[PDB]
Amino acid sequence: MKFNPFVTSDRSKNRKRHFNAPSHIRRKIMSSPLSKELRQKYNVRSMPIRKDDEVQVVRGHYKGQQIGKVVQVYRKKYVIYIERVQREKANGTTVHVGIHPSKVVITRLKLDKDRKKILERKAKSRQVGKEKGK
Amino acid sequence: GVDIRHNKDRKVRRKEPKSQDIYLRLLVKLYRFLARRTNSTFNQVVLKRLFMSRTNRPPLSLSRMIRKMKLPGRENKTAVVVGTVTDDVRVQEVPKLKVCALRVTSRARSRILKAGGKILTFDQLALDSPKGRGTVLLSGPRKGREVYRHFGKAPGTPHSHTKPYVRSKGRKFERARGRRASRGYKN
Amino acid sequence: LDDLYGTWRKAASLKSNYNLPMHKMLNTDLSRILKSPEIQRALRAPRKKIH
Amino acid sequence: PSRLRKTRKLRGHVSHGHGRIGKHRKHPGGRGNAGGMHHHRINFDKYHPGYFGKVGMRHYHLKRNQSFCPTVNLDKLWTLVSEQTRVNAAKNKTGAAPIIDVVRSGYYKVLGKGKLPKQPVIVKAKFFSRRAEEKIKGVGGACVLVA
Amino acid sequence: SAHLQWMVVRNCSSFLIKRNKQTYSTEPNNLKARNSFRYNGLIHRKTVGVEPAADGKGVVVVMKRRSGQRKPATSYVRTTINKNARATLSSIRHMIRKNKYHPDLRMAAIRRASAILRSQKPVM
Amino acid sequence: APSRNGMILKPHFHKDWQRRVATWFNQPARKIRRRKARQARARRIAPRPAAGP
Amino acid sequence: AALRPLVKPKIVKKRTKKFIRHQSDRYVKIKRNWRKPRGIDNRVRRRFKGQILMPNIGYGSNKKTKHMLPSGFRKFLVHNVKELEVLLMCNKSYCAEIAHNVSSKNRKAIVERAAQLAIRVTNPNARL
Amino acid sequence: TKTWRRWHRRVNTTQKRYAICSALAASALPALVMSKGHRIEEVPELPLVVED
RNA sequence: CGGGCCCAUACCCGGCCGUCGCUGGCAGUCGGCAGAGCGAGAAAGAGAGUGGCGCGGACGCUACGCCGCGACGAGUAGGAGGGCCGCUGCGGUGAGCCUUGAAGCCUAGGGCGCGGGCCCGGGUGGAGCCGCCGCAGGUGCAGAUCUUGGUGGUAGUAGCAA
RNA sequence: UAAAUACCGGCACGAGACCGAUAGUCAACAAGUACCGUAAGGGAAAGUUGAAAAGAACUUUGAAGAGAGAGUUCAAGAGGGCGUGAAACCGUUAAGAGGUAAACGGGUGGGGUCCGCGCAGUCCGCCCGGAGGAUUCAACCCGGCGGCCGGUCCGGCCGUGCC
Ligand SMILES: [Mg+2]
Ligand SMILES: [Mg+2]
Ligand SMILES: [Mg+2]
Ligand SMILES: [Mg+2]
Ligand SMILES: [Mg+2]
Ligand SMILES: [Mg+2]
Ligand SMILES: [Mg+2]
Ligand SMILES: [Mg+2]
Ligand SMILES: [Mg+2]
Ligand SMILES: [Mg+2]
Ligand SMILES: [Mg+2]
Ligand SMILES: [Mg+2]
Ligand SMILES: [Mg+2]
Ligand SMILES: [Mg+2]
Ligand SMILES: [Mg+2]
Ligand SMILES: [Mg+2]
Ligand SMILES: [Mg+2]
Ligand SMILES: [Mg+2]
Ligand SMILES: [Mg+2]
Ligand SMILES: [Mg+2]
Ligand SMILES: [Mg+2]
Ligand SMILES: [Mg+2]
Ligand SMILES: [Mg+2]
Ligand SMILES: [Mg+2]
Ligand SMILES: [Mg+2]
Ligand SMILES: [Mg+2]
Ligand SMILES: [Mg+2]
Ligand SMILES: [Mg+2]
Ligand SMILES: [Mg+2]
Ligand SMILES: [Mg+2]
Repeated sequence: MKFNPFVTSDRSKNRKRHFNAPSHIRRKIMSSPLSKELRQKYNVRSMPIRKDDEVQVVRGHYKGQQIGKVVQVYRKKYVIYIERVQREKANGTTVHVGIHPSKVVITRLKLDKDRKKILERKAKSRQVGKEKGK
Repeated sequence: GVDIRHNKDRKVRRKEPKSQDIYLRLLVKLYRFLARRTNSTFNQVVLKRLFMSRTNRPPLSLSRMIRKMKLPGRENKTAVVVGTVTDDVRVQEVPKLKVCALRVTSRARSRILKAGGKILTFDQLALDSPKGRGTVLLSGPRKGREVYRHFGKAPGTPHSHTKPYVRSKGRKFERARGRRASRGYKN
Repeated sequence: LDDLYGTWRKAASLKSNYNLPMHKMLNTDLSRILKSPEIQRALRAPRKKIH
Repeated sequence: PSRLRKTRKLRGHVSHGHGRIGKHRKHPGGRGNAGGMHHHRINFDKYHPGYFGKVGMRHYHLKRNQSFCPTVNLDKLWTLVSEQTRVNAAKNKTGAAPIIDVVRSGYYKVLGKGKLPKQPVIVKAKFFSRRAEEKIKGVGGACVLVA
Repeated sequence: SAHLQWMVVRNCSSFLIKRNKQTYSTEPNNLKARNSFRYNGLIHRKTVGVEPAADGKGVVVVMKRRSGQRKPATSYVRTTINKNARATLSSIRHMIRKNKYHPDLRMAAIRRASAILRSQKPVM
Repeated sequence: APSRNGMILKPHFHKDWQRRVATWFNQPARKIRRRKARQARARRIAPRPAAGP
Repeated sequence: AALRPLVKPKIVKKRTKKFIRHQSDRYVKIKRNWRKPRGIDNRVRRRFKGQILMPNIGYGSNKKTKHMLPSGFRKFLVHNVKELEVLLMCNKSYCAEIAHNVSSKNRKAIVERAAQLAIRVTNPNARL
Repeated sequence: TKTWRRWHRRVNTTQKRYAICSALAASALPALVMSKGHRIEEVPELPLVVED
C-alpha cells in the first residue's frame, strides 16, 4: 500500500505523466533487465537501454536465443530497434519492428565512464540497502 | 350478481409484529404455540399485546404497579406487563414484588432487587405458569402521550378544551381574537 | 476487553457510564422449552385429522 | 431511500396522482399563509382562535436571565440528596435533621405538590409557597430563606 | 442457541442460493441440501453428514461430538465405510437409531447414502 | 393554503438564501489545523504552561 | 433413454398465446411488451367486444404444474460442478441448466458429472 | 444536485455500543463465522487468543 | 291465444387462479428407553396409588413454513400492498463466470411466468460481466405544434420560360 | 496593533458511492475556435483501424474515379470519418398471397423452416427358479473411536445464586 500523501494512485494522472514524460524521463522508463551473468557480476538488476547494446528478445513473434545489437532507441514511440529483428514490406523493403525494452534482456553493455559511474552507484545503493536490511 | 358491499370485508388487525427483533420473534413463536394449544385466554391477550406497536404498549411505572398489586385480594401474585417497567422517583417504600416484563429500566431493576423481589422474562414466565394461572395483567396509561391533548373537538369551537398547534407559548401568540370577549367574540 | 465493555455486575471502567445491554428472553432454546414437562402437562390433545 | 417512495408507483399513470379535472397548478390559493381573513378565514377560526389582534402590554428590553426562576416539588425534593442521608436521618435517635440546598441543586422556588415522608428536614430555598411551607411544617421542620 | 443462530442465518448466509424459484443451502453437513432449520448442518449441537470418500469408493459418515462446540478442529469425527450397499445402509441406520443421535433424519441419511453408492457405481 | 389542523409557520426563506449557504465540509480539516497550531505553539513555548497565563 | 421424472401429470395451460401491447402492430416504436392501457376512451381498457385481452389473475396456472417444463422437470441454472451436488438429492424432480457464459472445457466436465449423478441436463450438447 | 444535501448521519452512542457488543458476541459462534464464510474448520478454538 | 324451440359474462353443477374470513390445524418426527388417539349431538382423566425369537416403522416443519374449510372477484379520479419485475453505483458474499471467448447486437430455434420479463440454442463480435444479502439514486416514455440526429411518401414530380 | 475569521480569481497539489462524448465546463479534438452581426455581443459540430502500417508490391480492363486477381494480418467479416454496427428507409434472393385500404381479437385448417439427434419403447425394489464367481455371512477375540448413563462413583469449572 502507498502511504505518501504526495503521489497519486490516479490512473488518469499516471497515464498522462507516462505519455507526456520528457526525453530524459523516457530514458529512465526505457529500462531493460541485465542477463543473469551480468546481473551476478555487477549486482545491478536493470539499466536504461542504449543505442549499441547486444540484447535478446524474450516475448512475442520474434522471441528466440539470438544476440542482436540495438540500432536506434526511438524514444517518441517507446520502442527500440535491433539489427536483425525486421519484417518484409510489400514492395521488398525491410523495415524494423519496434519492441518494448521491458521485453528485452541486455547481454553486453556499452561501457564508458558515465555508464560505469551509474553501475557503481547502483551497486553501492544495493550494498547499503542489504547492510541495513540484515 | 350478489348484492353485497366489500368495504369492510378485510380486517385491519396485526397478524405479526412489525419489528424484526429476533428475540421478540422467538417469544412470538413460543406464545403462538401456547395460545393455540391451550384454552387459556391469557396467552391470547399476551401475544395480542406482543404484536402491538410501542405507542400501544406504553411504559408502566412502579407507582401504578405497587398500587395495583397492593389492591386487596391479589396478594403475592405475579404482575405481567407486555411493556416497560420504569423507575418512579417520588416513591419511598417498595414491597416485595414479582415482576415479568419485556424490559425493566436499570434503576427500577435495582430497586426491585434490593427490596427483595424477583424479575422474570417471558420464557421463564411460560415455564413457571404456562396457563398464566396466578397472574395480574397490567398495562401503562395508553393516553399518556402528549398527542392526545391535540385530538378531539377542534379548538375555536364552544366547549372544546383542545390544545392548539402553536410554535411558542406567550402573550403575542394566538390569544386575542377568538379568545377574548373584548376582541370580537369568545367561542 | 472485559474492562472495556463491563460485565453484568461490574460496569465498564473505561466508559464514563456504561453497562451491558440486557436480554428480553434468557432461555433461547425454544425446542427445549417446548418439550419440557411443566409445559407439556398443560396442553390439549393435538388435532391432526385432516377433514 | 427513493426506492420506497410514492413516485416509483406513479410511473405510467398520467396525472402522477393529482387528478385530471383539477390539475396540479402552481399556487392556486396564494403563497404562504395569506388569505387568513378572506378565503382561509374559517380554517384560521376553526384551528387558530385568537391569531389576529393585539393583547396585553409591551416590554421593550426583556431579560430572561432577569426573570429566571426554576421550581421544584416536594415529590422530587428528597431525590436531591443521597438516599444514604435519608436512611441515616430516619435511623438516628438524636433528632438531627438533614439540610437541603435547592439553590445548590439548581432550583429557586419550592412548590408543594404531593406527599412528604414523615421525617424532619430543613430546606434552604430562595422562595417558598404557602402550601409547601405548610407541608414542611406538618412534617415538622424549618424553612429558611437564602440569597 | 440453535433457534437464535437460525434466526440470524435464515436469509443472510453465504451458503444460500436463491434462483429459479428454488432455495438451496451448500453447507457441508446438510442432507437434502435445502435451506431448512431441521436440515441445517451448522446450527445444531448434533448433525450427521454423508459424503463420498476421496478414494472414490464407499461413503464417509460424519458425526458431531458433544463436548467441543466452540472447538471446530476436534468437533467432527469421521467414519469411512467401504462395504456393500445393504450393510452400509444397516451400519448408518444403526449409528443413528441405536445411539438416538438426532433421529429426525435417518431416512434422509440413508437416502443420501444410497444415492452416493449409486453414483460410485459405474455408468452403463 | 392551509389544510386541516396544522401549525402555521413562518419560514425565513424569502431572501436570496441559496447565494449564502455556509457548508461545513472543511470542519475536520479545521480541527486538524487548530490542533496542529496548538501543538506548534506549545512546543515553541518550551517550559511554560501550555494554556498560557 | 431419457430420464423420467417421478410423476408426469397432464399440464394444462389456460392460454398459450402471449398478451401483446395494444396497438403495437401499427407502430415499430411500440414493442409487444405488455403495458396497461390507461386512456379515458380506450376500448381495450373498457373491455369492448372483440378487442385485445388483458392479463387477469384468473389466467394463473395450476400450482401443481407451474414452471414445469414439457419434460416434467423444473429448471435450475448451474455455473460449475459444485452446484450439481445441490441437485443430487432433488434427482427426480429438478433438472440442471448450464449458463451461456460457461466455456466448452467446463461444460464437458459439468455434463460428465451430471451423467454420473443421474441429473438431467436440458442443454447437454450445446457447444462441444 | 447541490453540495448541501444531507450527506452524513447521526447515531446514538448507546446503540453504537450496542451494535459493537452484538458484533463481538456473534464473532464467537462457529455457525455464524462459517455462515459469513471464513474457513475456520481447522481453527482450534474460535475465540482465538495468542500470547503477547 | 296454445305447445315447441334459439341464447348473455345472469342462475345451477364441476375444474383451476387470486383475495377475504375461520385472528382455523401442525413443535406429536414424544419408536425396542416403543406402544401409534383426540371428528364427535349434549362440561370435565387411554389419571395414580390405599383397604374391603427375528432389531424394523414413507413425506414432512425455508413456522416469513406447510396444510384444510367456506365465501367472494366491475371499475375512471384516488389510496394502499406485493414484485425471485427492470436500470446505474457502493458495502459483504458466490475458492462465481471469462481469449477453449465478456459486454453488446441479430435470430422462421426450445421454453418458463397471468404479467412486468427471464433462461437456454445458433450467428456476429473481441475484454470484461453477473447471481444472492443490504445501501444509494440524475432509475423505466408513444404523445408535450417536446430537444437533437437520421430517414421516407410526395417524386425522377414542380421546375432549370424577363 | 498579531491570533482565532473569509476565499467559485491565481500558482501547485490530493481525493470522490459524481458524468462517461445528445453526458460532464460552451470547449476530452488547431474552442471562446469556425461562423454571424455595423456594434454592444452571439457562438457551434467534431473521440476510437490495428498489437505493430505490416496502410495492399506486382498482373490486367478503363482517360479516370473505379474494379477483378495477388499479398499483410488471427481478422480487410478492421482498407485512412477504417472498434462493435441496432432502428427508420432501400436493393436483391426464397417462400406465400393479392377486386370491398391495410391492419387487429377468438377458433380451426393448410404449407413451410427448425427441434426431439424420436422410429421397436419406460422402469425401481422384494420373492421363486436356472445357470456362475468370491475371502464371504453370523458368533467369538484383540485394539481404537463415539453416544447415553452411575437412584447417590470420584474430581473439576461456572452463576444476571446465596450464606
Ligand atoms: Mg516514499
Ligand atoms: Mg368493488
Ligand atoms: Mg376499506
Ligand atoms: Mg388509476
Ligand atoms: Mg394524491
Ligand atoms: Mg390533464
Ligand atoms: Mg386543488
Ligand atoms: Mg404544490
Ligand atoms: Mg388538499
Ligand atoms: Mg368516458
Ligand atoms: Mg361453482
Ligand atoms: Mg362474481
Ligand atoms: Mg376488482
Ligand atoms: Mg482491444
Ligand atoms: Mg446517478
Ligand atoms: Mg420516443
Ligand atoms: Mg416535367
Ligand atoms: Mg430563368
Ligand atoms: Mg483521502
Ligand atoms: Mg457525437
Ligand atoms: Mg458535449
Ligand atoms: Mg456514443
Ligand atoms: Mg450513451
Ligand atoms: Mg466511432
Ligand atoms: Mg483502443
Ligand atoms: Mg474479428
Ligand atoms: Mg472489426
Ligand atoms: Mg465499423
Ligand atoms: Mg430485405
Ligand atoms: Mg415471388
